[PDB]
Amino acid sequence: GSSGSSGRRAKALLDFERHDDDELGFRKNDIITIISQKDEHCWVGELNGLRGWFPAKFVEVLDERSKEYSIASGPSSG
Repeated sequence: GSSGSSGRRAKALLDFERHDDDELGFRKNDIITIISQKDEHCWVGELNGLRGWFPAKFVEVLDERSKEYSIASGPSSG
């Protein structure tokens, strides 16, 4: 249906209870949309209508491709 800007999403490997309001917590096996990756160590995603930093190591990156149309293969070795 609708369409717009698409970002990234990291899957939580374990439960992380944010200590500071700035820290973004999450439950084990939780999906969080990455908004601004402060750095290769500290990332900022979105969850429960919240936005805070968190250790990427605690979570895992996800690069999937759905509803793929614009891109496709055709003339392959013939």
